[PDB]
Order: sequence, then structure tokens, then C-alpha cells
Amino acid sequence: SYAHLFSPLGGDAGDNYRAITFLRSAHVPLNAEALKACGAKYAFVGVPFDEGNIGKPGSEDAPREFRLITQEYFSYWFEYNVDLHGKAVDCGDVSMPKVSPEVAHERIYRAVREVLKSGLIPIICGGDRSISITAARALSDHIGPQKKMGYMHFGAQLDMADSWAGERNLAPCAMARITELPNLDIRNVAHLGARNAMNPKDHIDLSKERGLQYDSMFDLFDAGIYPLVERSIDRVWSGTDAQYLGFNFNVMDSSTAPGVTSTEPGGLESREMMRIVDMIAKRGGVSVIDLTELCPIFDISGTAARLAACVIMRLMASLAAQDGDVIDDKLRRTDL
Amino acid sequence: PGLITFLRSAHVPLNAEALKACGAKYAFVGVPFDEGNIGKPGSEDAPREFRLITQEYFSYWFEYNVDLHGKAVDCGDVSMPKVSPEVAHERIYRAVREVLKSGLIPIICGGDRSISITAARALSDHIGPQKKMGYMHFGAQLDMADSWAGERNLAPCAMARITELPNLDIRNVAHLGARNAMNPKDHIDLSKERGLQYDSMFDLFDAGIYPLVERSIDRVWSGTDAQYLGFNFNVMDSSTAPGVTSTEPGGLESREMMRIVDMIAKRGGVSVIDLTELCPIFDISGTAARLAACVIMRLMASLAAQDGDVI
Amino acid sequence: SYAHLFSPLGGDAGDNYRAITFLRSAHVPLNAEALKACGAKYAFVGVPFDEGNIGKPGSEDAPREFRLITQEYFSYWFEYNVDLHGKAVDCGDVSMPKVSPEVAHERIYRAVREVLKSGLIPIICGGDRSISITAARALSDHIGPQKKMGYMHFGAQLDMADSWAGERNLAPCAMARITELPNLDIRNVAHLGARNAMNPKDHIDLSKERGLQYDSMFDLFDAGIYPLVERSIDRVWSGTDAQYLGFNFNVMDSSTAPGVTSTEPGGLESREMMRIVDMIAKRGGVSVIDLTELCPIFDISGTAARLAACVIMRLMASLAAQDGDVIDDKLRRTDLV
Amino acid sequence: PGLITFLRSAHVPLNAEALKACGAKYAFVGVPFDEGNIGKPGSEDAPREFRLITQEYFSYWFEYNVDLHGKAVDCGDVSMPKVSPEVAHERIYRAVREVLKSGLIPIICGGDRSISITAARALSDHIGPQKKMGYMHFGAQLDMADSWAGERNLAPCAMARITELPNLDIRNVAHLGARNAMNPKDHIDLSKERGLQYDSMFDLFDAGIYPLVERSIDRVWSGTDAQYLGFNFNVMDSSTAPGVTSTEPGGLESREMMRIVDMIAKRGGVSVIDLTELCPIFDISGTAARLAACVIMRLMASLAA
Amino acid sequence: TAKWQFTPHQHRGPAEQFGENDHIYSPKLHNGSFKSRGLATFMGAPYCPPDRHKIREMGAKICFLAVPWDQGQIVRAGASQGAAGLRDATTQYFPYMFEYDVDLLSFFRVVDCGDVPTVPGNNIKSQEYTADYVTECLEGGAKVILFGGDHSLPIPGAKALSRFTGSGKMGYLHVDCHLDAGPDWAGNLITNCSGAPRALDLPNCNARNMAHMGSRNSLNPKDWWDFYVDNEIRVVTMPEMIERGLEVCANEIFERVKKDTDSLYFTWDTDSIDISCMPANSAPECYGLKGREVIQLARIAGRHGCDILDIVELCPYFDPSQISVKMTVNMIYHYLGSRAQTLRQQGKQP
Amino acid sequence: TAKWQFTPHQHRGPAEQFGENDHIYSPKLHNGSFKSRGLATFMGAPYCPPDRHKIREMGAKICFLAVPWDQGQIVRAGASQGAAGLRDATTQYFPYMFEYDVDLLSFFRVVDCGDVPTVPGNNIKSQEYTADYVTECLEGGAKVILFGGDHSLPIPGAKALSRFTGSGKMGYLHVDCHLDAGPDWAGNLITNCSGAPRALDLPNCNARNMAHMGSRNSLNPKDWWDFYVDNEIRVVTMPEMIERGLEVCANEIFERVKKDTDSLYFTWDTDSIDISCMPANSAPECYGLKGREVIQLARIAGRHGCDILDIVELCPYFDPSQISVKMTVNMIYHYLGSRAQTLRQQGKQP
Ligand SMILES: [Mn+2]
Ligand SMILES: [Mn+2]
Ligand SMILES: [Mn+2]
Ligand SMILES: [Mn+2]
Repeated sequence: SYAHLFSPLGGDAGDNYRAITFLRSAHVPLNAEALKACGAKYAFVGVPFDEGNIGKPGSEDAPREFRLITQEYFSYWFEYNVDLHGKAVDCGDVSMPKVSPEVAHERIYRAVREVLKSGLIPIICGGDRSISITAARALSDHIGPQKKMGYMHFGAQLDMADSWAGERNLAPCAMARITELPNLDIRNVAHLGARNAMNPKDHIDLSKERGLQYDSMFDLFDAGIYPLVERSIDRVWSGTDAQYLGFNFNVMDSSTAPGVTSTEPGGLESREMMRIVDMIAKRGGVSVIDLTELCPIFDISGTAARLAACVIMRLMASLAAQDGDVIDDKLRRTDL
Repeated sequence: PGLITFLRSAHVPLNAEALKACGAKYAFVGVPFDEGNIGKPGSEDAPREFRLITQEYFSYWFEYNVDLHGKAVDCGDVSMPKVSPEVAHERIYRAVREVLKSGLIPIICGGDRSISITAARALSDHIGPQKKMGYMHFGAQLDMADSWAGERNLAPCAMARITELPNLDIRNVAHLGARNAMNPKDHIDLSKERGLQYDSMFDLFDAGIYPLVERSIDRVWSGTDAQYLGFNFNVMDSSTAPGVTSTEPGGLESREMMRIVDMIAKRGGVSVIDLTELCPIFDISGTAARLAACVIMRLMASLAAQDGDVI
Repeated sequence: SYAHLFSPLGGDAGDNYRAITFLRSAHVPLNAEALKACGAKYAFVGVPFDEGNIGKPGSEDAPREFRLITQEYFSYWFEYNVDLHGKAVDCGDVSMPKVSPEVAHERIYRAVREVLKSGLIPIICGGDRSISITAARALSDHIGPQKKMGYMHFGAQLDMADSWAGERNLAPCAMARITELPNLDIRNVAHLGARNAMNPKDHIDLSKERGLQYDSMFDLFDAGIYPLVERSIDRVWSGTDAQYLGFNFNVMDSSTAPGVTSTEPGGLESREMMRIVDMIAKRGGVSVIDLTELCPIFDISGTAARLAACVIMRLMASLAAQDGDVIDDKLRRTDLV
Repeated sequence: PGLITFLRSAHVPLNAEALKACGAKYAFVGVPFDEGNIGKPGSEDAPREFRLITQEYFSYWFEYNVDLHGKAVDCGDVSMPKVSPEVAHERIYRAVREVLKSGLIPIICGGDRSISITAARALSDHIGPQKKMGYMHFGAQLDMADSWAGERNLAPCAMARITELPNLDIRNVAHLGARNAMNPKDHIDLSKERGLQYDSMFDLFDAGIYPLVERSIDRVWSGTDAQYLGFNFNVMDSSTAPGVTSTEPGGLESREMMRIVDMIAKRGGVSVIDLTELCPIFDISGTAARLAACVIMRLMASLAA
Repeated sequence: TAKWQFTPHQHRGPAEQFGENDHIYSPKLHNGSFKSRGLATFMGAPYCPPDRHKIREMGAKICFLAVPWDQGQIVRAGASQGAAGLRDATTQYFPYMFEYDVDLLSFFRVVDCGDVPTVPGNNIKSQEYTADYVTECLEGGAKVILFGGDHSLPIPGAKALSRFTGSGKMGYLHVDCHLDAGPDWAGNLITNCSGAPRALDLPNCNARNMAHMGSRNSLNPKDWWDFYVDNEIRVVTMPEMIERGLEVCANEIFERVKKDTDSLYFTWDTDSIDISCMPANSAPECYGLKGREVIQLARIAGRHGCDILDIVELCPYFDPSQISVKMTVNMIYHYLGSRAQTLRQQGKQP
Repeated sequence: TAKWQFTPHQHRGPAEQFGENDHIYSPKLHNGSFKSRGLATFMGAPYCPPDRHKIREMGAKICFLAVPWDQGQIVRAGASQGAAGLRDATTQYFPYMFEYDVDLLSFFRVVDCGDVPTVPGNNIKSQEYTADYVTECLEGGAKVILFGGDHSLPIPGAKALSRFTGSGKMGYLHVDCHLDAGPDWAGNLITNCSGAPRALDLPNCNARNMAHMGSRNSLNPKDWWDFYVDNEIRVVTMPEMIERGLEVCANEIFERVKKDTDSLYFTWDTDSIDISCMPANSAPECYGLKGREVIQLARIAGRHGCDILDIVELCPYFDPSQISVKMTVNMIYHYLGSRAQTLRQQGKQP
């Protein structure tokens, strides 16, 4: 069936595209056999967990809001001649009712391992940044000690606290734990967007001690943004067997993503990020995609959530185009 | 995990066989349709916000020793095209008929008050011309326009259409709460001409509320084979129902409606429940949506207690 | 001076009552010596802690909003002929930057014991309901094994979870911990306002098993509200040496208190609560006053916070009137200068 | 601990001796006065909201390797009566003189743009008739009403009063960002009659912004003994300054104002900083207040570097 | 000569309606302004400039005049936005009240006189403007509905009514959470906390025809209470209204403020209303009138009648709902519907 | 005979201003409507009913006509509230633009024609009304600014301009995040996603004079793209605008849609604007025009000129700020200021 490509027909075919799963995809249980059998390339996994956050509360509601906002779009991308229909499934949310944070993280880890076992690309929607520690560890364990991982994250905060209030796996520690993964060489790590007054000196110091070559927002401005992004893309993708890509949309200028846990004006514009998406998609693959720290209670007109969905879906569409996975442009609505 | 449903209930397709097999007594049906609305926009978002608000409540009603778990399922939203009202209404009609066919009670959440026209017609057709229907609606507006802007099935026409149903005797029709100036003279004239014995808010206050409510409950339930119960929460005082399409000062307070719900539940059954005109863009911290949820859930619990369906 | 009783004079005297401390009170450090010397009867203690909350977030910012809202009023109560000026001081907030929940509670405990040692009445503004566990433990320890405590709480939730996610001191556990205090007889415990669909069955079961004589919202309506409130006041105050009084303003109908962590319409009206405040003040004293679960991000026009401030300040004014602590009503603004 | 202060800074009484001894370079002064406002209400709440937003930021600025801890103190709000504008302005005047006496830089947060009239006069009086003042303001409105509704000290008169100060040569005055129709013809006429060389937004875009900003910086700082710098954040594009009294589309973006801050800081000093017309009731998730806070704090960090 | 004329359901052009009573019936050719306000006046009434000659030529017997001034305020600005919310909110109603069987628009020949202009920062001059605009309405033969704006409104409002009343006697009723009887505020005699003492100072307004209803809480400095004690002016606190009932108290006070009077000024602060019904206010207050009691008080006021009704301190920016603006519509409409029903029962003309 | 007359700074009564140029200067006796809107029309212009004879008698050369209809919408209602927000926001500006040295009100003799009435539930009849109201404006001798309302507006709008253009040729420019070229939507040919095919269907609107600018993202079913391919209508996507430059692209496109034409219909969806500057929209979209680019495009449009400008889908209830409504004021005002500057430069008359 191709009816989903086009304006709905009348009669019993009339319906309302916005009246819930990610991009209206089929629901598939978090089971590797089922995921392998459904034909999709991506599995959306909601992680409504915020116990790692030390800042403004609210990310727990982001997966539901993100799902809802994807109903506002069609699966077809005229800019790319690609159709995302059937390319993703929605695995629901990791179940974490009335459990300890250690148990919550165990469930996240098992969920991520299970999707990776299926061969599908997990799209992990938090939830707080701490989820990335667990999901990246799952990727690291999935590929094993003889393979190499690359990691790239966009965000205003480095999250390079060695410890926070006696704890070692809260959100502000996330990169400090991720860069300890044994098959993630620091030369294959990129972090883009760090801002003034969002990064304690100890975070800078630990980054320097470890050789983390983060690209601050000023670094990006000094370089004209794209040439430096391209160099960091090359470091993450060249020579690595798997790549983890994460987003905290506080990388964006505040007016372009108000509904996030923490923000400071002076970040990326949406037109800059959409160019970066194509540059990433040129490399022809990704192993895990995450998004964390959306904060719907602070959003207005769903701005940040719409931006997030448009970036994630554009990335999927641009990857399909780079793969030559395009639809027959001769298809017409009068065929139906 | 990850689906948002009424009271965290199971999703069941809008299919009579599935609904009869699932074991619930109520089927929640979302109707995000607002093209009958003549006032401020926003009720299309009500089914989602209502569902969300119900997620915050436990299903156990300790005062009734009742657990609402398993008593309802959620059929999702009626699928309807935009800018095609006649087709949208046909879709609503078919959905309500299918739930009624299962024997479950539809809980219909609009959307604008026009949907009641169709849902009431579905109940009327379901029971057939040899049976009698009763109808009770709470709201601040009579909605007795024979026509409005030359049109005949908009929200302000709803009662003018519903009271034309051939097996709904006007003596079995109640309308409670009318007040304030969104009630033009022809709505009163048509009510008098047809004998609609509405209980205005002033009349209710003058009577101490409950004795007059009881009299109108008796007219709707006594001698009828099926009863349709509908709410526009602007029947409530604005203070406790701000987020409605047309809020109205000087109405029922939350504890009063809760007492009325128990009076209705004494009758031991209802055939259709609707709620329309919730309007989340105007709400104050979800107060109107919470009031609606508490009224619906309390009616379910009180009906369960009346039936002896306790823990 | 008496100038604070009256509209401001002109010249150098002209100022703006609205332009932050509780009731524009002096700040006094959390130090028993200073508190005993400052002459006040109450010490306001903000507790911006929400790590015990499993529900909607927001209570951490309540103390600041509560202080802000009190700037909206004078210290004089014409209904009572009482002046609250100098009767309270503001001790600031308990400091809890980047610490474990256990350290936070330790700091809360230390703060409350320190105020109690000075002889002042703490007015503790949370923050989540869990802080009540610690504050009640402090009162229990302060009075000692030879004295008896009474406890009265208004709220829609019983908070009688024996444990929650394996934890024992989160907000939904608060009454389960408070009723284990060794000098708090269950017969001197009142809980008013419990609501359907906010109270799981095990919380009811545990209440029944322990003999917690809670007054549900239905019980209150069935009684005409006040006679039952009076019976519960009598149990809390008769025979006890110290009384703890706490509020979760979700006891109020949602229209009167929208900015709270969890609410369901069908609670008390403000005019009922103002009557209740005078009934409590008839007993002539209270040892601790707390308020928790205010949620400013959900408040509209500051409604819940204003209600809370009016209830608390009315209670202080009504207690003063009951003690005969009234001003000279012959004073006039023309006396000034 | 419970007292909300600009940048979590110490509170210091508005007293020259105390301010000189506390070790800070800046003194935050809240001015919740809005009785000169001719537009939508709301700026009276800005000093409180501004303080609150600054609580969210760390004091360390890694690109500058500067920590702002101890650089500022908070003097609280100026005490002013309502419905007595003349007395309120006298109170502002005395507060600004007292801070200037201490040698610290006042950071004055309104409140409405009328406050600038008085604060600028205080600076003018503080340096006295043998010294020269320079004045730079960013905003979408010229505020060049000789009178407005017959009154002479309302917000739209502010530049008409400030450019009458006797030791403020018009060649040492800059006004950047003017655009859109909240600029009636007499404001242009008076600017032309007086020689006010304002840099309109269209002028700025035509020049690539920064070269023109640099010329105006040079006019304000070169040869002057003291410099007053003021912001109405409606100079910014509406997208990044929604919560202001009179928001204006088509203005500076956040990264552009941040660059300009660095250009100003290159001159190594400023005598008074003001920010007026923040309007929290119109803000979107605090965006305008955050922009304002980031501009002020980046200015402090860049000056320290 | 000015003509009193309006379009039923507002819109002109090709789909204009012309029926002389079409405004009391469901709209026929279109939706009127129930969804989109268009260029609505208060009640859809004809606009008439505040000019005694134009008002008298139109035969108008009620003038709606907004006084949005909010810079005579000791609390916080915002009431300048009240009148726009009110006018918008009348599009949600018909001018016909079935509870009274009255067409308010044609019964009173209502006109919307627009807004009184303001001089920002200048409370003295802005109040001089208000008194002069109110005088045009009274001299035009109409009773007046004045919509604030802050509570400084009764100072020019009562002064204009007092001048118009001349050698007769004028009563003054003040309904408010706040006693509003500062002798001065920071030296200023004419802020929004001095309505009552400034009314007493008028040559024909006497303490025996003044009263205050609705007070509670601590935004009430001692001199505001002492004013009532020393002048022996009746004060009905909100707790007294609750204990005795609005009907008893309201009827008693109206009898008192109208006894042997030729005119009555009635000023009504929205803060009298419980904050649960009225969040959009400069200084909103719990422990007030519930919504049904507001409508009852408006009905009681309508039975007795006043010459000027003012309603003050509405701040719509503070309310994300429509409850506050629609409450103020009903204060006015129930007052007018009750007044018309009373006149008609008495065989009297407006 | 109708007279074109207005009061500078709006207020009549004792403090009315009368200077013939007072509306372009700081107000003199009072604050006008900068704080409190009063009874403001668009730009404070005279109201003129949409009637060709009245419009011509006033000499009006621009009619502002709101079309709040938002029930021809396939996304979500809300744009029925746009025109009220827009009119209110014009009180925050003078009608004088110093950037062009033009008094927009006097230059064009602007009038506010009120709103087109609607028939709820009946998209066919509501569009019939809109076309008839627009025809009165065109036949009265004015060019038109049409303010929605949903994006079904260009269907009756272009139909009325096409009718007026007769045997001549009409161009059609559509600026939007969304391609809006559904042949039908659920069988319906005239919803807000079909402006472009309904225009191409007009007998005197030809593909060579049609264009679409601003598109991006995936609310864009394939048939909407296929329409431009199958009819050889030029599409300039937002990424092309960014890459090549707004000025280069917009000038090429205005040259295209005006070439050998007698009139031009220009429809402009607020969603073309980046969501950071325009949250108040039925279908807001990232990756759009930034604020300075909106003004630049309005200026470019004004230099070339259109006969009808419509602006659609503004939903002010979704925005707690004034940014969206004030953006739509500036779209109109910069269009008119640039248009007047160009006419004056060419020695031509509106
Ligand atoms: Mn007052
Ligand atoms: Mn008051
Ligand atoms: Mn469109
Ligand atoms: Mn669009």
C-alpha cells in the first residue's frame, strides 16, 4: 500500500494524520526475534527516567510528547524522495515503576542490548542524560573487546563531573563515565557545543587530562562551524565499527529549543543543525541514536520537541537517501 | 508501557465481539471533532488531555470499597476526516452503534457538543421504535437553536435535534443548569413550544438543588428502556470548570455535582455517557479536566457500589 | 515605632510594603542564642527539598514563592486587633547544595532542633511531605520520653505506605513513619481530608491496623465538618505537651489551591478553612507549623500560595488574640512622628 | 541561604563605605519602578525575575578563564513610594550617586526606561562639569519625545532628556538598533535637529553590523572620562527577547550581541550599566531574561579578561 | 443629530442582517462575533462619544465608559488591560437575558463611550480627565457603568456624581476585600486606597449614607479601619456576610446608603470576589464571594439601583482562562437585567 | 456620501486631538491607545463597510479585511483568533514608518472593513461569502490586505481577484513551509491545503506566473510535490533561499509571477517564518525565515507590488508573548511602507 504517501482519499479512506506511536509505526515487543522479523531499520525506545537529573525536573514526560509531535508529519520527505514508513517500529517504554535507579538502569541496559541483538538501530528517547551512560555501555558490550566504538554528542554541557554528591552515574557525570568505556578511544570521541557558565572548571580540567578534544560553541564559530564539524565526524566514523550519536537540544539557541532542562542563548540555529544532519548522513550509518533532556513543561508550541523530531526524522531520511533507498518518483495519487 | 489510555485501561478495538469478550462494562471513545463549534477553539485536544489527567488517579475508591480496574477499556479515537462534517458524523454514529452492540456503556469524550446529536441518534436507533429513551444533559446553555447561521447540526442546535428523536418523549428529557446570556430568546421560545421542562440554575438554587434534580432523574429513568447522560462542564461554576469552551460563573460547585452523581447511580444503570466542550487551552492547572475525570470516575464507582460490585 | 501599622507617611517615610523575607521579618541566623534574644515567637525555616517526592515536581521553589506572597500583606490584622510585627523572624533556608538526601535530612533535623531549643515555634515551608518525618522526629526528640506529642495534618493523601520502591522515608511513607514516633500515641493523631482515588488500599489497611482515626473528606461532610474537626482537635490537644500541625493544601478544593503537587476537586472551601483556623487557635498554642507540597509552577496568579499565606498568618493572628496579645486599639495614625 | 541575589552574590547595604570595603567591582541595584511606562504593564517584576534567572548559571566562564565569584554585590531594591514619581526618581538619584561614590559600577535593573534619565543625570552630576560623559544605548526605539502626553520624563522622552545633560556632547552619544514604527516623526526630527547620529537597524545590517558598532564605540569611549551603557533588550530580535515591554521583530540575534559585548569590553571599562523594559509576563520560558543575564555576565567576564 | 444605530450580530457588507430584534435571537446569516470578536463594542452597542449633546440625541440611558487608568495604584499595574478583556468577553453573550426576560441593549439604549484618555505618570491630570468625561455622561441624561482601571476611579467618579447631585444628597457604597480608607498614602490624598475618605469629603456625601462590604485579611492597615470607627460608618466584613447571608446584609446596606438620598455611587472591586472565581486582579484575595453570590449581589444592586456603578482592578493578563473577564460581564449584565425588571414592574422608565 | 475620517490617537470627548497630522507624532493631550487598546481598528484607520460605493466615496486605496474562517482546516483550529491579535498589536505602533518616511494611513487612505462573516461547519458557503466581500473591496478601487484565518483563504481570494482581472492575466505567489497542492483532501477540493491547484484551475491564472517559496520538512505529502512537477511550476525551497540568498531568489520569483500579468495574488503563511519567531501558528515549523528576513521579504514584495496580500494561520492563543502578532503587523507595515516609497519614487499614485 502507498496510500500513506499522499493526501487521504475520500469515502472510507478519509482519516486524520494527526489523530499514538513514533511516526505512527507498528508496535513491536522488545524482543530480538520479533524485531529482526518486522523488517524495520530502527526501533524507538522510550525511557521516561529522570532520577539522574540534578537540574529542572521534566524530562520524564519527553517520550510521550516526542511521540505525539511526530504525528504532525507524513513519513514521506519530498526533499529526499524517501519514505520512512515501515523503517521504524515503536517498542514502547522501558518499564521502571517504583524501582531503584540501579534496577531502572539494568532494565535500560537489557532493553538496549536486546534491540542491538536484533540488528536494528535503537532510537533512545529520554529522560535524563544519565541514560546515555547505560546505553553507550550496552553498545560497548554488544560489539565486544575486539571492536572499536566512536561517540559523538551535541550539547551545551560537557557532563565531565567525576562525581556528584557522592554519586558517580548522575547526569553531570555522563561523559566522564562514557569516556571510560574500554573500546571507545578518546580520539574517536566528539562533543560539540560546550557553553560558558554551563561548564565548571573541573569539567574542563578532566577533559584536558583525558585528551577530550571537545568543540566548544566558540570553537565552532571560529571555524565557520561546518569544517570543524566535518573533522570531528571523521574522527568518530573513520576506523570505528559502531557509532553512538546523542543529542541534548540545549545545543540549540534558546528560542529554537526552549523546552529543555537547561539552556543559555547563543547556540546553534536550526538551519545550521539541518546542514550538520546531512554531513553525518554522508557517512552512511549509525549504531545508536539518543536524545535526552527534552523538558515539555518548559516548551511553548512544542518548539523544542518539534525541532527534535525534525532533526531525528531528517537524519533518518538523509541516511536513506545516502543509501539510495528512495521511492519510485513516478508513483501518483491517481494510482491508488 | 507507553500507551496513554483512559484510567490506564487496556486498549480494545472498536469491535463488538472484542468488546463483549474483554470483560469491561465501559468503553471510552475519544471524539476529537470540533467542526460543530461556534465559539472559541480548543475542544479537539480534550480527549488526549482527559486521558492524561486520568493517569494521575488510583483506581481504588476506598469510600465505596470499589476498584475500577478492569471496568473500562479505551477504544481510541474515532477516525474522522477534517472539513467533511457529514462523513465525520457518520463515523461517530457507526462507532457508537458498535459499542452499543457489544452491551458495554460508551463513555464519549468530545470535542464539541454537536457530537451528542449523533451519539443520541445512535442510542435511539439501537433500541428501536418499540422502546423508550430518556435523556439528561447538564449545561449552562439550552442549545435549542432550531437553526444557527442557517445550519441545523451545530453545537447550539443540539437539543433542538435531540428532542426530535422519535422514541425520546419530551417528558423523559431533562436539562439542568441553564443560566446567563448565552441563551437567546428563540431557545426559550422553542423550549416552551415543545414542553422542554428545563431546570434553570436559578430554579435549582431556589429548590435547594437536590429535590429538583431528583424529580428530573425520576422523569428520565422511570419508565424508560435506555438513558443517555451528557455533560457540558460549563454547568459547573467557572471556578471549578475554567477550561471549557464557554465557561460560566454562578454554577454548581464540585461537591454538589458529586452528590448528584450518587443520586443518578441509585438508579442502577445508564446507557451512554458523554462529556463535551472541555477546552484545555483555557484551563487553570487542569482543574476543569480533573473535575470532569472525578465526576466520571465517581459515577463509575458509585454505580459499581449500587450493583454490589465491591472488593 | 508604630509606623508599620499604618499607611506610610510622605517625605523620607514613604515606601512600598510590596518592595524578600517572610512577612518582611528580620533575618536571624539558625542559632538558638540569637533566636532566644530576638524577641520573636515564630521562626520561619524554608526547606527547598523535593528528593522525597515521587509525584509532580515543583515543591523546591515553594519557600521563595511563599515569602514573596507574604509581602502582599500588612502585619496588622484588623479582624483580630493583632500586630504580627516582630513576632516572627526568617531564618533563611536549610542549606542543601549537592548533598545526599540523608545529609539533607540531617541538616533539616539540626535546623528544627535548633529552633525548638530557642523556644520559638518553627514555621517549616517545604518542599515535599518527607520533610515532615524529620521535623516531627525533631519535635519528638526535643520534648523527650517524659512528654507526649499530638499530631494533626490536613491533606488529601494519608501517606501511609510502609515502604515505596524499597525506601522507607519518601513522601508517601510520611504518616507511616510519623505514627511510629515513641511519644506520639495514635489516639493523639489526627488526619483530615483523605480522598477517594488518591489513597491505595494498603494505606487504608495500615491505617486500620494501627488504629489511625483519620477523618476522610466524606466523614467531614457527613458531620457538617466542624463538629468532627472539633473532636479531632480535642484528641490532639487534650493531654499532650506539644502539638505538631501540618498542611498539604490539596486538602482545599482545587479551584482554591491549584498550585499543589497533586489535587482532586471536592475538598474544603477557603471559608471553611478560616473557621477551622479559629477553632485550632482556641486551644492556645502549637509547637510546630508545617506546609508542604505547594507547587508554584502549577499555580495561577499565585492562588495556592496566597491561600497558604493567609491561612498561616491568620492562624498566627488568631493565636495572638486567644492569648490577649492585642494592640492598643486607641492608636491612631495621627500619633506618628 | 534563601535570600535571592544577583549571581548568588553577597547582599551589601547601599552605603559607599560598605561598598568600597566589600571588594566587588559591581553593585546590582534593582529599580522596580514602572510609572514612566506608556505601554504594556509588567517591568516592575523584572528585577526579581532577573535575579532568579541568574541563579541558574555557574560563575565560571571557561572561554575567558574567569570566575565571576566576588565580582558583584547586590544592594537590593531602591525603596520608592507609589503614585509619587518625583520622590521615586529622587530615591533612584540618591542610590546611583551613592554607588558611584563607592567607586563600584552600578548595574541598574528596571523597571521602565525613564529610570535611565535619572541614573544618567547622577553620573553627569557625579563626574561634574569639568569632565566629559559618553553615553551608549541599545534599543529599537529612539525615545526622542520632547514631550509625550504633555509630560517630560516618561520612557519615550528618555533620550530627549539624556541628550540635554551639560557634559554629554552629542558627538559622544550612540544609539543602536532603531527600527519599526514605534518611532514617530518628531523623534526623527529632534534627532536631526540635535545631531544624534543613531545607528538604525537597517544601517547596521547594511554595514555588516560590527564595523559601525566599532565606530560608535570609539565615539563614546574616546576622549570621555566616564561612559554610561544601557540596554532595552527589544534591540534584540523578538525570537530571543520576547519578554520585553515592547518586543520588536528583525533585530540582533544572541550571538551578535555577544560579539558586541566583547567589542565594548576591549575599551577596558564602563561607569554605569543599565537594563530596562524586561517584562516577565510576556516572556517565553524566560528567554529574554536569560538573554539579558547572559549579556550582562559575558560583559563582566570579558572585562575581567 | 446623533442616531442610536447598531448592526445585529455586527457584520456589515453583503451578509448583513437588518431585523430590528435580530440581536436577541440566534444569528441567521452567519456566526456574528461568537467566535471572532471583529470590531466589537461593549455589548455590540452603538459607539457614542462622551458628549452630553450626542448622548442625549441618541436617547441613551446607560453609558459604558472605560477608565483604564492604572497609575493611581499602590499595588501593581495591570488593570489598564481590564476594559479590553471585558469588551471581548461580551461577544460570548447575547444582550438578551432570559433570567429577566430583558433585551438589555434596547431597554436602556446602551452606548459604548470608549475609554477615558490617560496622562502617564500624572494621576492628578488623569483623574481631572475622568471627572470631566463622567460629567458628559451624566449631563447627557444617562446612568453610567464605569470600568477600571485601578480603584482611584471612585475619586473622580464620585466627585462628578456629587457635582451633578448639587443640593441633594449622595450615597456611597464600596465593596472590596480592602477597606480603602487611607487619609493619604505617602502624602498623596488621591491614590486607589482613598476612595471612601475622599467620598466623605464631598459636600453632599455624608457618613450616614456610606458603607463598606466584603473586607477580610491583612492588606488593611489600621488607619483604614480607624476611618470607619471614627466616622461611625457601617462596615460589613466578609465573615459577617457569610454568617448572616448576602441577602440580609446587602439589602440592609442598600437601604442605608440610599436613605433620603437623590443619588448613589456604587464602587465594586473585583477582589471582593473569592480568588477561586477571580484570579485576574491587582490584589486577588481568598475568603471572598462565591460565584453565585456575586450574581446575587448584582441582582440585589439592580433592584435598588445606583446612578454610577464602577467595577475595578480587573487584570486579564493574570488569568489564562476566561473566567475573570466573563465574571465581570455577568456583574454588569445581571445588574442591568435586574434593574430593567424592577423598572418594568414599577411602571418606570430608565 | 461616505467620508474618510478618523481621530488621531483615537479618543474623542473633552480631550480629543484634532491635528490633521497628529497621528504621526508623539501624542499630545494623552497616551492614545499605546497602553489600553480602547475601540481600536486596524492602524486606527476609519471603519468602512465592505461595500464598493462606500469604499470609493472614501477614496480608500487599501482595504484591510479580516477573514477569520478557520473551519476549512486540515490541522487544528485557532486562526479564527488571529485578526483580533493583529488589530490589538497595531496599537503598539504609529502609522508612520521612519524607515521609509511614509504615513501609511494617509498615503493609502487605509480603511478597516471589519471581518468576513462565517457559517460554521459550512466551508462552501463561508468561502462564497469571502469571495463576495473581497469583490466589494476590489470594485471599490482599493488593493487589499486579507488577514486569516486558515489557508483556504487564497481559494476565495484568488477567485475574486481572478474575477476582477477578467480577460487579463493573474499571477499567484504562495509562501509557506507547506506545498499546499492537494488535488483534494478526503475528497474535498477546497480545504486549506489546496490554494495552489485551485489557483491554477482559474482561467486566467497560468503556471508560468505561479510559484512557491519557503518549503521544508515532511508535512508535505507526495501529491503536493507532484503538482509542481506535473505543471512545471517553480518551487524555491527554504534551503535554496538560504543557499542562494533571499534577495536573489525573491526578486527572480516576483519577476516570474508578474511577467506579462495585470494582477498578482500573494498568499503568505506565517509558518514560512521560523518557529523561533512565530510560535503562534496552526502548524509551526523550524528551519524557516529569520525575523530580519521576514522584513526583507516584505520590503521586496512591496517594491514589486501585489493586488491582494493575504497573511494566514496566525493563532495568538498559542503565544504568551506579543512576538507573533507584532511580527504580522510588521509584515503588513513593511510591505506598505516599501510599496509607498516605490510609488513615490516612480511618481505614481496608490
Ligand atoms: Mn481597592
Ligand atoms: Mn481592593
Ligand atoms: Mn499553508
Ligand atoms: Mn503552512
